Amino acid sequence: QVQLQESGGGSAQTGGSLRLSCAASGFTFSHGYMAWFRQAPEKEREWVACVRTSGVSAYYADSVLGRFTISQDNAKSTLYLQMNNLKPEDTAMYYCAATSISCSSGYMFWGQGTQVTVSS
Amino acid sequence: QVQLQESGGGSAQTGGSLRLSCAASGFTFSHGYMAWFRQAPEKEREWVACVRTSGVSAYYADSVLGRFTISQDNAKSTLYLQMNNLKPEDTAMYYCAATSISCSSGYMFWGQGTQVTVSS
Amino acid sequence: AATSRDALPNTEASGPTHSKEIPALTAVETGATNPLVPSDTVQTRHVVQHRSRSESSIESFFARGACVTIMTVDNPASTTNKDKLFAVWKITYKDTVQLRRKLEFFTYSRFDMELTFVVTANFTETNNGHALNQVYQIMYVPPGAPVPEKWDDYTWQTSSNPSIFYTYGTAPARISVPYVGISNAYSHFYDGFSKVPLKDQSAALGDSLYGAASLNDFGILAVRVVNDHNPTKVTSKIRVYLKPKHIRVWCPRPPRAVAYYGPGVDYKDGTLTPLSTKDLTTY
Amino acid sequence: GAQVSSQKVGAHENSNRAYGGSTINYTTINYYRDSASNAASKQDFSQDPSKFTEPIKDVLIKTAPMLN
Amino acid sequence: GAQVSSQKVGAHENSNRAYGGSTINYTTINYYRDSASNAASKQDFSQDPSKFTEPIKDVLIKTAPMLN
Amino acid sequence: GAQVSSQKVGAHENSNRAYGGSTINYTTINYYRDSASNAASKQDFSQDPSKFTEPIKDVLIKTAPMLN
Amino acid sequence: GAQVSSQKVGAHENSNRAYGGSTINYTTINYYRDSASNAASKQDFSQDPSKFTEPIKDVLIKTAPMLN
Amino acid sequence: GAQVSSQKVGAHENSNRAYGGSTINYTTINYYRDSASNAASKQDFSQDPSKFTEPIKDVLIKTAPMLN
Amino acid sequence: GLPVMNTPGSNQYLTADNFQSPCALPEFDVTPPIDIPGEVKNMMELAEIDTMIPFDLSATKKNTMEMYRVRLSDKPHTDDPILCLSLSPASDPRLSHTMLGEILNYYTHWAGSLKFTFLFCGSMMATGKLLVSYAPPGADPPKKRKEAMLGTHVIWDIGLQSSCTMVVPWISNTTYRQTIDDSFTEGGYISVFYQTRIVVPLSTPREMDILGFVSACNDFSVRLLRDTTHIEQKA
Amino acid sequence: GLPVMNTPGSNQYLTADNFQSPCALPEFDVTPPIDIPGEVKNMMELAEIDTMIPFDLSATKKNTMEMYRVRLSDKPHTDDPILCLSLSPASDPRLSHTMLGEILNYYTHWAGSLKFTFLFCGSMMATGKLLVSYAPPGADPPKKRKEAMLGTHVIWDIGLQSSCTMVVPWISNTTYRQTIDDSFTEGGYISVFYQTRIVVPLSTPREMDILGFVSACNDFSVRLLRDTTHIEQKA
Amino acid sequence: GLPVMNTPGSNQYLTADNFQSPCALPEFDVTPPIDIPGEVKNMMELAEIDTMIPFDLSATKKNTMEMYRVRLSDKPHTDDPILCLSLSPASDPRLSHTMLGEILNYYTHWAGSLKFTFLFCGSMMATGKLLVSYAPPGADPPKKRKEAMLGTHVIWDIGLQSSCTMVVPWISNTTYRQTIDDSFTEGGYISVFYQTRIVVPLSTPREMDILGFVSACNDFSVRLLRDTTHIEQKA
Ligand SMILES: CCCCCCCCCCCCCCCC(=O)O
Repeated sequence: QVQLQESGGGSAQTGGSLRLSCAASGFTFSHGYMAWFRQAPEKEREWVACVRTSGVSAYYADSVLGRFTISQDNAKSTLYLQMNNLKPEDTAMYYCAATSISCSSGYMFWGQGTQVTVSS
Repeated sequence: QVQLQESGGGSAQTGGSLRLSCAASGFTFSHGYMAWFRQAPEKEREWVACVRTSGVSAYYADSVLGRFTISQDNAKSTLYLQMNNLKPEDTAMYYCAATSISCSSGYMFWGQGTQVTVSS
Repeated sequence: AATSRDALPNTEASGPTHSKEIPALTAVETGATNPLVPSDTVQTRHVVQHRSRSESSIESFFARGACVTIMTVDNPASTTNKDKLFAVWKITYKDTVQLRRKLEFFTYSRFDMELTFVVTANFTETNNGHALNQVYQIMYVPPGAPVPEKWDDYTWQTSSNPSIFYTYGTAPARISVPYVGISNAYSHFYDGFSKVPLKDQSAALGDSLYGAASLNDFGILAVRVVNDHNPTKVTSKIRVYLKPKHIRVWCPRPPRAVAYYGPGVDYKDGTLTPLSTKDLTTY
Repeated sequence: GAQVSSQKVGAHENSNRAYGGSTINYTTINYYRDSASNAASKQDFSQDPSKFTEPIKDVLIKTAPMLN
Repeated sequence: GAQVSSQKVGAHENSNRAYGGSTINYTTINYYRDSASNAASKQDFSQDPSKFTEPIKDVLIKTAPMLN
Repeated sequence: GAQVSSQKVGAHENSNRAYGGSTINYTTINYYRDSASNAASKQDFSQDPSKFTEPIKDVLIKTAPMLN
Repeated sequence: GAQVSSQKVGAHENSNRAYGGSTINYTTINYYRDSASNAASKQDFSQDPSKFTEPIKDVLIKTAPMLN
Repeated sequence: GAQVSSQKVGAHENSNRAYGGSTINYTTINYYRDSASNAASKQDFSQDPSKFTEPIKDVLIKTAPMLN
Repeated sequence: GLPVMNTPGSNQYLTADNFQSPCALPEFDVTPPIDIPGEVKNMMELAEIDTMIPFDLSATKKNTMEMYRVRLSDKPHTDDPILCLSLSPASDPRLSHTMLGEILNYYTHWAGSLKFTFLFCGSMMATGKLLVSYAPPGADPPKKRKEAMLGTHVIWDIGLQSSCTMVVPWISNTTYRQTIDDSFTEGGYISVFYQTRIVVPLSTPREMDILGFVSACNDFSVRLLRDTTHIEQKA
Repeated sequence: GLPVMNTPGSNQYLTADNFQSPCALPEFDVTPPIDIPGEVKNMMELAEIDTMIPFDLSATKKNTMEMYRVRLSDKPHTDDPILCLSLSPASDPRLSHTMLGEILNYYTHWAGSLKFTFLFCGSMMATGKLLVSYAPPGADPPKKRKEAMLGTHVIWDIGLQSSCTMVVPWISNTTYRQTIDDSFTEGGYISVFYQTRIVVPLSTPREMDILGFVSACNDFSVRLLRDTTHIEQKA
Repeated sequence: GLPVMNTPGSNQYLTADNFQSPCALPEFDVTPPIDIPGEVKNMMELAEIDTMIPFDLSATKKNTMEMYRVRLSDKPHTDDPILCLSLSPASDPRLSHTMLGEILNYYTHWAGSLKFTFLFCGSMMATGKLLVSYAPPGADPPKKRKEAMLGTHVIWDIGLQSSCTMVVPWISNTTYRQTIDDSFTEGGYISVFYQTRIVVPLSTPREMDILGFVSACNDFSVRLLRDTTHIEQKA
């Protein structure tokens, strides 16, 4: 019952910013990673970004570089995805995939996801 | 405890109309049919009409053709038997035989029945 | 003589080749699968094979118990308006998804059937009342036998029916039922109708279902709380777990790709999409 | 009328004077008259998949041209 | 003093190296001194129904005229 | 060290290929060291009641006059 | 590897065709590997109390004068 | 197919006519087909620690000078 | 004590179990049985005995002595049936009350061959030829001799031997038929038609009766014991 | 009664236990089975049968008939891939839906060798030479024939024999691979590149299709039975 | 069913029981093990391996690399100790952290003989003669060579063979000693004193180090398994 629940909406104009959050529970054995994934309207699910357990050491996807910011608050047991400069390519669904990981690919817990739409 | 309980009475004058209902419960595994049967005062039990599971595809008995109307309301989990042009041959007991079926003959659940009388 | 727990054929050391023999070339028009092994196409060393197919045997593949149905019954207060809930379930593996799909890997089967009964009870109304440990009868009503209409009617005498009185709190209930099929194999799929629509007969008289044999194939189970009315309401859930033992099967069939819809083979719209998006030149 | 069958030893205990070594067996005795009641033996046969792999009338020889 | 009896195999498991094949038996040992206590054997005889079908004094020969 | 004893069959089941016929026996094995603990055998002797019926010094011959 | 031992019969039941008579025995089979786990046998030896009664160097002969 | 193994007697009961003496054994019979299910035998081997103590290529002779 | 592990099912009571249990009256001197004539070993034995079939179950003839009598006459020859009957021994009102059916009502499945026997009960002087026919299912139940004659049948001549027997040979898709009305396990049709007609001389009763019997055959069997509906206890 | 001691686990119900239990219908006459053609004894048997692979799973080609067709052409020779595929039979969308994968979806671990078979489906007059290659993991997945040619491969010539088979020899660090996407148990890469090119004469369809099949080999096995995700029951 | 009687202990779970139980994955194909070098069969085997002793556990030397070094010098001869050590392998801070002690920390009782080995680590040109001595308990722990020399000891000469070994012969009142500090099961005293002195020529480091090792002997054993204190989990 590691409950991963996304939030943040998705209905901004082209160029703005949104704050994608994710409430985590159950037993997230800290050590490993915590991340974000997008499926897109009509493409394959793609990796967005991954942040380390509690460590603020992270990476970003080539496509999203610098325009997306993924952090965390292990006190609040949450992870955040600030997204500046939203665009017509960023229009998609976003998922908080934060469990196990060890890298940027392995998982045992996903969320229900939320849709984002950058209109214009 | 698939409770089949008929209603609708039976004491009309010759030529009128009655609404024969049947409350259904338990677990009616939709798929199959739901129907009506009459025993008559002194004859063999005879098939009246059968309606499909949820589908409004049905048939009628040669004797009753067009003068009887069998429908359903799976929201209310009920089946209905409107009967126009009641006659001295229609005077009989009616039964809601709605279970299994698959056709117009097989059953595992009947009701207690109700009597109809077309007097004149 | 080649058993389930046998070591698999070894890998033979084969060297370089330049001959008129062609393991590599075939023709899948013949319907036949080209039967090769690594050595046929690449140079290999000798390998003493250790792995066995042990677990993949038909018997082992079904060696698990599986939840077929959840039957709900209750024991309300004597003064109550509603009747004491006693369930009747038509015995079939197709009410749940898991076990069904596994059984659908083939066209026909034979198996002695094991059923397990996991009962679980609780109160419902906010009150501190008491209910003494409850008993539960599970009566198997074979096709045609009198189905109980009341929770306390004659039918529960079970002079010929096979029943199991389960006392709550003890280990789950279990009974063995052999291959009880009317055919020489159980039929997972039956492409046909029970009736034949004759011409000298009305369409209604000759109509039946598609894929059905006998509406009542195995019978119904009937479960009731044996203990009488108690001032505080107690609901119960009996979970049935089936483990097909001594199983044989015939003619494999492609596994179900889209979610089940009804007892048939039919598929609902909005579920006709099983494979996801993947680009042809993307690993 | 006990049924003694051998087990396929997996994890070998540091023994060959009780366990690990000298073939480990197990006993089974049926308790009911009905065949249905018995425990699942698991000592089943395997077979040639050719009845599915090569459903052809004329034998398949991998080394030669399929269609000759 | 165990009683070993054979079972009439119905659904044959894919075995003949434990189950399915080599005749399946079952053991039974009475636990009480009273005959009443025993479990019902089920290994009972059948018989000729003629004692009911043909209660006639002179043998019935199907091929000939009944009343001769 | 099992004790196998025979039973006095009462209601004969329609069998002579398991029950009814071929002498029915029962097994018993003591579980304690104390004789007291054992189950009551029931295989007891009977005797002549004459020690009570005819407590006379000179033998009683029914056919002759009692007092001679 | 059963251990069959005999019992010292006390109250004799009216039998010598099952109980009372023909020596009553009992079976025992250990269930654990540890000696500690076993049931107490009770088949123990007795001994001469002289090691306490006559702790003297020169043998005690009851019939003669103690101090000679 | 019972497994009878001997026990290493520790505290000897005052017996040699049941316990204490004549070698104490224990029975074991596996109840499952899987090797995993068995009870841990405990009848394991020991070995030479030299594979750790003397990981040297040329044999160690305690009586002579180590480095020669 | 010997280490044990309790398995699923323990403490449960199966009404069809077959276990040993303690005796209430140890050492009870049972009185020996005696050779009481007519001993039965199997239910089927009773099934093979012929039993009279209540054919004509009209509202005015049902539940009376008239139900077993099928009245024939000296009316001119026609091709219309005298009696129709569906092979569903345990579910057809007519058969369901005969010994066979009753025994059958305690089982879920039946199989084997059946045999019907018809007894003529007219005056010696009455002659005739009837046709009793069993048509396997899957088609139009015959209504004219023309069709019935195409199936399995026996052409019976009324004479010195008063009884005729037509066997219904076990022909079915499944190895066992349901003991209830079912299409998938349907049985077919038994029919009786006038082959010629009934002829009687003067001063002779122009109408008489025929009695029907049914019985299983040596090859018949029943399985999967069940509770019957032919009896109940209301409250 | 025999002294006993109840051990840990008693009264618990394992869904994977294998115990004896009482029978509901004692003495049930089981109908004998018959020789029904095509009997299966093991799941792997089905795994060795070739099954068509839905390679091109584009949003416009997925879930249709077009997914199994990999279209080639007569365009000049390049070194760019026709199709790429990762060896993870049970987790790669493409393989995961073939017989192999499905069976594989019921187990936690798989091992053995696999074999891919490619069927050309162009006109008789169309010729060519393709290269199908399996590169073990641990490096850069090839994107040019140059690299792919350095691994395990078969150079296929299109001709009278229409089908070609390349075996993927079981080369893995562990004795068994996870049935899920995992780095530690990665499988490598399957690739197909034009060896020469496709050549067709005049009045000939310049583009055609190739169909792919996959099947396990005699040495393949699966272990640790598990529940699949390729199906579910929402409420 | 066979009459039984449940005895004391049934249903209880001993963490040290050894019973049979049902298997979760029936027929699991276990992968065979391979000859992995260095296999261990018993804990004692590890105990016989020499391990470096952190002798000097001063607040400034504890928990560092300096703890294992016992520094000697070329100072004139005295009768004062270089190092003292009490034989309580599992309770004395110094020994308690060596392999021996650790294994010993999992048992309640230990027995057998022990052997200490001292490695000189000075320059080749440095010579000397030391005296390592084990005095059984029950008296005044020596503080001068004079006393120590009265017990069990080895007079070691520093030379080409750099390592010296003194065995502590198992001399104890009880057959097994407690693995904790206890008077009743006391062990005695291990001491090292300068026999002569350390002599070094010119241009030579006047002070150097000696390293100590400890190991059990073939006759050593441990009993009554227990939980260790050398580790814990706070919350
Ligand atoms: C106490 C229970 C006794 C008898 C229970 C009878 C239920 C049998 C269910 C068997 C399911 C086999 C499904 C195969 C379908 C087929 O035959 O076509």
